[PDB]
Amino acid sequence: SLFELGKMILQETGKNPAKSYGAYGCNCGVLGRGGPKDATDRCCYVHKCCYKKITGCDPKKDRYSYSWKDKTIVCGENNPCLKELCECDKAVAICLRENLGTYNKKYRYHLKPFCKKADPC
Ligand SMILES: CCCCCCCCCCCCCC(=O)O
Repeated sequence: SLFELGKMILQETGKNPAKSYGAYGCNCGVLGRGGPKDATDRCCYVHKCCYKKITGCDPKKDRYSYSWKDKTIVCGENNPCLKELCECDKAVAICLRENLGTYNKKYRYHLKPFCKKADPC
């Protein structure tokens, strides 16, 4: 659900997920995707595509379990939708941490119809 995802982001990036990522670029994050604005914005774009190939569960609402072991998000699920969900959220979080150096506050509260239409996933 959002709690797990924001936690992962927080734990990986060290940033307040809602602040840094709640409204960042054309895809990070809360209302569809869009021509990524940069590395960070592209992370959320893949995250959404990752979301859409998900079936038995809702990624806003369904909670899953995960572990922090050796400073690594370890998914705790066998359930397929939750495992993939957990893995989509995990990878979004990694990807956001890896691209922090290009993170640009200029796109933090970007207005989202200032966004080009996204390519199908
Ligand atoms: C510290 C607990 C975190 C819960 C707050 C929710 C965080 C939401 C921001 C997640 C950023 C990517 C979201 C998305 O693109 O759907």
